[PDB]
Amino acid sequence: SDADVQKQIKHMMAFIEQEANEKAEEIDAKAEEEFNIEKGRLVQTQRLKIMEYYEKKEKQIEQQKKIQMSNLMNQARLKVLRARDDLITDLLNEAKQRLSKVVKDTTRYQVLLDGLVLQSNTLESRLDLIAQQMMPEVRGALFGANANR
Amino acid sequence: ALSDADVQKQIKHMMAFIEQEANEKAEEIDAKAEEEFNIEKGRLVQTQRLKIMEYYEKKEKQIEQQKKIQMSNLMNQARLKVLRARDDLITDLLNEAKQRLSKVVKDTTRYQVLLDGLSNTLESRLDLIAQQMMPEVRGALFGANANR
Amino acid sequence: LSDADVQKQIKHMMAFIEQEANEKAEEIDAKAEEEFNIEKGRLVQTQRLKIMEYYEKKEKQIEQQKKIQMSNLMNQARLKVLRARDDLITDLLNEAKQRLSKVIAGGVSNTLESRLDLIAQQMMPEVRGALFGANAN
Amino acid sequence: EMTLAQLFLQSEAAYCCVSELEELGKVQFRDLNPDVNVFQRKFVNEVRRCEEMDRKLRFVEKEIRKANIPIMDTGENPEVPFPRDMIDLEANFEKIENELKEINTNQEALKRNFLELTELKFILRKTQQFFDEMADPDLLRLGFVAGVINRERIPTFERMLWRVCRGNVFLRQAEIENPLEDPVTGDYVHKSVFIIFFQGDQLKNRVKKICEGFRASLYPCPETPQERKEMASGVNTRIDDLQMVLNQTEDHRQRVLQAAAKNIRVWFIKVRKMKAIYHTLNLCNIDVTQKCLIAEVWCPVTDLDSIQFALRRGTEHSGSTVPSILNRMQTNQTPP
Amino acid sequence: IIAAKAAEVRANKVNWQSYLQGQMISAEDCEFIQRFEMKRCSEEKQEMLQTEGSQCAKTFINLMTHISKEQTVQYILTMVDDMLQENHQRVSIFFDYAKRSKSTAWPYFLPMLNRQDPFTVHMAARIIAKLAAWGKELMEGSDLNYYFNWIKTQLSSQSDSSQYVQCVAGCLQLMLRVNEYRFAWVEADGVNCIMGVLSNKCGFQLQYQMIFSIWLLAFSPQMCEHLRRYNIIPVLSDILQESVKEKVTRIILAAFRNFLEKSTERETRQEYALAMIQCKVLKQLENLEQQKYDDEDISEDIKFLLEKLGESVQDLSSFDEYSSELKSGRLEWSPVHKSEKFWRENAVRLNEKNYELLKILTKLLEVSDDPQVLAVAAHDVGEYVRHYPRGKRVIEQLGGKQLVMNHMHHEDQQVRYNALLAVQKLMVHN
Amino acid sequence: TEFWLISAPGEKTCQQTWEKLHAATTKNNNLAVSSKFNIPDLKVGTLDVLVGLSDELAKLDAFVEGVVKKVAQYMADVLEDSKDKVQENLLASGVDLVTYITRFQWDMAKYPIKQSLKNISEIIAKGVTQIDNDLKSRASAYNNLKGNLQNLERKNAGSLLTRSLAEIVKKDDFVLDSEYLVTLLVVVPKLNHNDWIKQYETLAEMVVPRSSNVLSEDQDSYLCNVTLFKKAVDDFRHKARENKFIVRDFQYNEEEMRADKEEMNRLSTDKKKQFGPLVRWLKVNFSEAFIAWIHIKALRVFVESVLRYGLPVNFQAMLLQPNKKSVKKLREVLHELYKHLDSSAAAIIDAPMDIPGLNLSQQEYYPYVYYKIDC
Amino acid sequence: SQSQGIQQLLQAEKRAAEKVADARKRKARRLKQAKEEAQMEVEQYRREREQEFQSKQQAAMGSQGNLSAEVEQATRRQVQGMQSSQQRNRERVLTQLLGMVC
Amino acid sequence: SQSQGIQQLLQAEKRAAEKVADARKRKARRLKQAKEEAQMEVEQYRREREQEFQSKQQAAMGSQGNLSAEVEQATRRQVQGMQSSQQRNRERVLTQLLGMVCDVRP
Amino acid sequence: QSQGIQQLLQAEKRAAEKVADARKRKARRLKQAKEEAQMEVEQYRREREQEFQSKQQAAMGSQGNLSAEVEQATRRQVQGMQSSQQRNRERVLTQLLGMVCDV
Repeated sequence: SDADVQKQIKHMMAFIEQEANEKAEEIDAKAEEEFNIEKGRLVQTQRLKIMEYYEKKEKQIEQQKKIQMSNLMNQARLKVLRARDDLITDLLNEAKQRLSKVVKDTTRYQVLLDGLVLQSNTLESRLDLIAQQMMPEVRGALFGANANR
Repeated sequence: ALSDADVQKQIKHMMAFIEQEANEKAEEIDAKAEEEFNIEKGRLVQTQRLKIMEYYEKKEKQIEQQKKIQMSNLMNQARLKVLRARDDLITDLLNEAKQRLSKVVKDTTRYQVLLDGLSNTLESRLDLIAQQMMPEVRGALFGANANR
Repeated sequence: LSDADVQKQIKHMMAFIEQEANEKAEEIDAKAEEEFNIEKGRLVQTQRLKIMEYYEKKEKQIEQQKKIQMSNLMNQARLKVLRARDDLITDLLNEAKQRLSKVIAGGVSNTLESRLDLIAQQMMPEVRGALFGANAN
Repeated sequence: EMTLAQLFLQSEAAYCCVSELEELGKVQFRDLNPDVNVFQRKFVNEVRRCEEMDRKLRFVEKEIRKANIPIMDTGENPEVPFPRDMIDLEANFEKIENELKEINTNQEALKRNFLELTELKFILRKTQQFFDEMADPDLLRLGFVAGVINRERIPTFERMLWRVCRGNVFLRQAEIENPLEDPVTGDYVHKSVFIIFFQGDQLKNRVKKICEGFRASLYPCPETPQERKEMASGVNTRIDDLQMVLNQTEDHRQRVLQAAAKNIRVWFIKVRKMKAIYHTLNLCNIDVTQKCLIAEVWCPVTDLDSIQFALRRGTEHSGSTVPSILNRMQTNQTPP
Repeated sequence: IIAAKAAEVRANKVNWQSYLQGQMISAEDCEFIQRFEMKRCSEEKQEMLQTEGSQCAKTFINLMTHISKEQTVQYILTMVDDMLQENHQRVSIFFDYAKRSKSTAWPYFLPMLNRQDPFTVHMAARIIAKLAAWGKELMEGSDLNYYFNWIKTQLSSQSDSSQYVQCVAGCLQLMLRVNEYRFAWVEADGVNCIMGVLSNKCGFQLQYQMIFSIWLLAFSPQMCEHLRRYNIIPVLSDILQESVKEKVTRIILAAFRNFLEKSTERETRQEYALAMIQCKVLKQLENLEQQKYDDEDISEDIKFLLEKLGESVQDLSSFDEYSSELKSGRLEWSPVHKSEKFWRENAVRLNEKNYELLKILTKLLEVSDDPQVLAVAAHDVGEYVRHYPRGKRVIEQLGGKQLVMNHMHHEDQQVRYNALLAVQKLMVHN
Repeated sequence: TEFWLISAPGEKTCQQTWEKLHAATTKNNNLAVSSKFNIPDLKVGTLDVLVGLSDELAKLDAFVEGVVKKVAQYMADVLEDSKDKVQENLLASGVDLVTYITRFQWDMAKYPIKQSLKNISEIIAKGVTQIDNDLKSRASAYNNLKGNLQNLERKNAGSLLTRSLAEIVKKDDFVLDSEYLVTLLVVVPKLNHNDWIKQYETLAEMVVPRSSNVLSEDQDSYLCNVTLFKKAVDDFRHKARENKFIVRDFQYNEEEMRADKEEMNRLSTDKKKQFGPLVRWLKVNFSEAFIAWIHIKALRVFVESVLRYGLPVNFQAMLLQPNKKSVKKLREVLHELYKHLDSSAAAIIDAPMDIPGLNLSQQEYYPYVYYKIDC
Repeated sequence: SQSQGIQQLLQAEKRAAEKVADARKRKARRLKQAKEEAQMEVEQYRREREQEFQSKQQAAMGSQGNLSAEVEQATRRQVQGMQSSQQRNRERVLTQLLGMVC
Repeated sequence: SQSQGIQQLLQAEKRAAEKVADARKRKARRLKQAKEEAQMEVEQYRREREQEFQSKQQAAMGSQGNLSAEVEQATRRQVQGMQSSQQRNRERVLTQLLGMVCDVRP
Repeated sequence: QSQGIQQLLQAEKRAAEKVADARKRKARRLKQAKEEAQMEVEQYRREREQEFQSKQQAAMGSQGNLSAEVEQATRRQVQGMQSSQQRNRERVLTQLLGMVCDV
């Protein structure tokens, strides 16, 4: 009867609406899940890439600092060596001037020349020859011995 | 009438018709046999004709090759003969040259001059000079080669 | 039934047992004959074989020992006679040196000693042939 | 006064000659090869095909009776042509059978499709009628089916629906005036077109199986009024097309059957005589003894000449130069 | 009537001394004729021929030409025919006579064919034919052409006329048996004359002889290729269906075997096979195979003809044939249009070229006005629907449903039936 | 007992329908004892899955009925010694099963209400399946032990040849060092024992007269051992056939006799130790299976009651215990009173079969949800 | 006689069977003649081609003389041309050559 | 009447379709919001580490400057010490070298 | 009874003991016979060894006889060598010295 029609209408209405609401609630819950997992995925990936980038640049910076330090110390070492060499060469030129002085003394230069002749015997050569052989003794005498030897 | 004479005549007609049928079968089969014989004979004769033709065309090809080689050889002998005629020409020329040099060698003044200049026997000079001048001698005796 | 007659079947069974025991005893005696002879013969064959092999090895070692001593005796005979021959040859050359001095010995390296040695070392085959006869072979 | 006789007759003319006899009817043949059973004899092949031809005619004749068409009666009695007119008759009857069978099958299938499509048309029209409270929108959870039921099953069917898929399915029904013919059961019965609405898959299966059990028919239905109009127009055109084709094929059947009834009796007489003649030549001697057929016969004496005369006709009709020959013979066997 | 004439001539002996009395013949000819007539034994006849080989034909020719009486001519012709029949080799002697006369033997008898007595002319023709067939002389030249023309005239005569035509046909069979005379008769219009003689529906004997003539002429491949212009196959098949004598069927079947085996090219073979099939020889051959015969010749011929015809039908059924025909508008009920295997196995190929075949069919069904073409197109469309339901929508897509429905009420009943079948096939299922 | 659970769709409230069903029904006449069911508000789902369940809880009620009755059968068998008051030994709780059911309350601990209906069903299903397998296995093993005992008894039954003599034979009569002598026992019928004294002393041709002796003597037959030589075995048996005796081979299985006695003692002790365990297991498992069954009854009630009455829910179901032969009157009264709560425009009268398809109606349809408990 | 007539027909059929059998035997035997007689034709072919070949070989000798005469005339023309060309230019080549050698 | 129920049914179906479409829109919107929030957090971390990188660079520059100054001072001290040592032995070594040269010993 | 059973138990004990003693005496007899055969073989072998040693010693002297003969053969060959030399010594020396002086 008309009551029957209304009753069936109400029943199907209620159940279709409740099916809709149940779907809506399930969608909302899965949506919160998707919200969480999407934050997780995107943050994880982008953070990983950013960490990689920053860490790589930091490693490059540390390598640059190491190389810069190595160069600085090497230049310090070579500079002290060049100072030492300049000192020793100054000694040699002092010796050369001394020779040029003594040659003026005829009394001494006569004997010295007799000797050389009796022995490229230019003083500019003999001084070089003796000094290159004496280098160890001059090093030891000017700059103190080496303890580690 | 259906008398024994009529029956005999009708059976005789039957005999004649069966004879005709047999005769026609024999004629047909005989013609088929003849055509089969002809085609088989033609097939076999063709197969043998193949071999005969191959053999005798090989022989004729050898004869043609001999003809060609003979003609080529004859042309070659023509060419070599004309070349030999030219070469004999050149040698006659050189011989005239040596004879002329001999005739000069008597002229005392020229002989003295040439000796003053001069294995330097005039013959040696002539062979040496000729073996180098040959290109000009050819150019001047038989015209240049238009293809050059 | 009675004990006397039943003793009959009892004794028949006991005779069955005693006959089985006699069969076993005859088996033991057959062992002591056949297997005992087989074992003694195996032992005898083994002992005799080993002992005779050892005897033959000893005998062959004795015969080889005698063969070696005889071979060395023959060879030393041969080399002794060769030395005897060579000693004769040396005596001949020494006599030649003794006679040459009659004719260092002398000379001028052409000393008579050097010459004589050099000639004799070439004559040898001829000296051998002349003195000890040509080799028939 | 009866007498045996025997005929020598060339095979080529033999058929025609025995035919002339059959028309004459004053001759009684006898088996001359009883040694081999009838079902094995020489001409059996022919007789077999003859029988088959006869069957064909019977079948067509039967359809002739099934329809209202009458069967003529001329009175002519032509003779089967001795030459191989059998091939021509075989082709003719093969056509007059194959056409009739194809027409019958296509008529059946097309009637079925026409009825199904008419049901679909009525369903569409009534569903359109139901979707006419107020269709304000022009155009998915709800599942929807529709079909047709036999009237007076609405009470039981409605009860079953409300009892299985308890209180969760909606059904609307509408009588179909001008009752229709059943798709398969083939009877003019009243029908009601019904639309059922249901929630989800499980109830869909419930109602589908219920209707199938109630020997109903569903067919698809539109989902949108545009689809409804589209498919309604398509079905309305296809129904008329089917009506035209059905009328034309039925006219075709009527015409070929009329043509058949014009000559079915003469066809029967031809093929029957031809069967009888070949069955008779079975009774005569065969090439196992001679290329000329041998016949043995009872005849009354006085008709002999006539028989010979009849034989002559056969020769002339057969065109064989050789004549057939009739010979008497003194005999012992009993005359009939 | 030929045999009866021969028997009457043999019985009716006429004295040859009357001609000698009139000085119309040479005495030697009369003496030789008398000796031969008295010498009937095989040994006696052979000895007389060997001793008087040249004299025999000379005397016969002299008596036949000089004597106006038909009795002597008939007797001489009968004697010569008897000599040839007892031993066909005797021909050589006559040739020797022509060799002795330094002339062809045809001229001595060619005018004889114009003699009054039909029996005499036919006997002379038979003698000439046998002499040609068994000899080394290939008849040629104006005499050969005139002889062929005389045979043609005798054939045009077409029953005593039928009986004489039988002798003419026997001579024709004897001549055609040779290879060269085959081309000789082919070059002449004899093929047309023979086909016409068949058209007259001659007697059984004439029918057999003519069929044999065709069977012989079919042997040489060139003749088989050349004769196609006369389209014998239809007339021969009509005779085969009409007539029943075992001789006619055997000869015609052998003729078909020769035509289908001796053809020069596969193209001619396909042409002959199509001519047979469209003439419905396949069904007749099948029925004949159903029947039983005696000789292995007929059975083997039937089997071979059936095999070749079936292979040709299969070749015609190839979808390439259908596509070529559709491209050429050859919708004339070819074997493919009804081949059940063809449709069942290649209806899908109709989709080829982006519905090109279906478009062609639709265009033909829309424009074609020739009843045969329209009906063929409709039956093809129905076959396409029947053998592949998937195309139904495609047909409806092309509108072919509308065209077929329209053609259903077409003016030509032949088109109407095919259209009805196609429509019923199309509307079989939704 | 028979209990009928009736849906009673509320009628807008618990009072309006439950009161009329119980108090008014009792006041008009004590036709049946009324009680409230008090179903919990489970989590109703979609109508598709709800119908799927109204089929699953059609199947499972029968399956669990079968399992519980199988448990009842096992308790009737294994407890066959004291099967008196079998029902009381089965009660899940309370004093008796009837009391348990009338006071039934859903146990959330057994199954979680907050779960979904399919899951709540699976929870009962798994447990019941395990119960079924356990009843198949453990009861079968106890039956196997009882059958071993029965086979031992059967060995104790029958004649001496059919039975195993074992302890029956006297070991004192056995011949020690029985190398060439033995003892053969072939003696049965007492009808042929009229001269047994001489036969035993002379059964064979070398039989001992002293050692041979009788061990047992039945009313119809006698059993004894007689000494003979090693070779007199078969002949002795032959002689035994001569005196109409039966084969009584023993093979002096004294050690086997001791072993068999020990095995019988161990089997009896194992039965005593295991019946208590299996009986306890059945007593405890019956409570659980019955609880799961009543839970499935409740689930079926709720599923069918929602389906029949659209959401929201109202299922103050009444449990009625029918009186003596009051079924017809009570059912008619319920139908009359339920003509309104449910549609009277359908069903009720009759219906044809609809067997083809996924499901066909299996029970009678009534103008309410109706279910049975058949304790 | 009916038995006599039937026997007559059967004897005639036997005669026809003999006739067809004789024709078949002729065919079968003449197949071997087909195999054998081909020797005559192949021999005639061989002899014909041999005759033609030998005739060609014997007659081919002629062209040699004509070819020789033609080419010899050609070389004679060439040599006369070379000889004339030399005789024209000879003197100046000689005078140059001597001038250079001296 | 017979159609009124159908009207109600279709209207209810549309209500359900709308109420599920709304939830779908909410899901899509919240997914986009999640994407945005993740990106904003990524930006926060990126700028945090940029700041840290800048601090590290500043510290490295300062350390390098300090180290350069220290090592330069060390080298200057070394050179000064070398000069002071040499000034003490200049005359002795010089005399030794000059003497070795002047004494020839042919 | 018990006495009757014991009368046969004694018989069985004796039936076993006879075979036991048979086996024991068989072992003893095998040992004794093997010892006696071994002693016989060993005495025979020792006698053979003594005979072999004596025979080998005697054959040692026998071959020493051939050793002395080989010595005598050496002596004969040496004497032959000396005589053959003596025969031709003079002529060999004369020729050798003569061709030495021939320079």
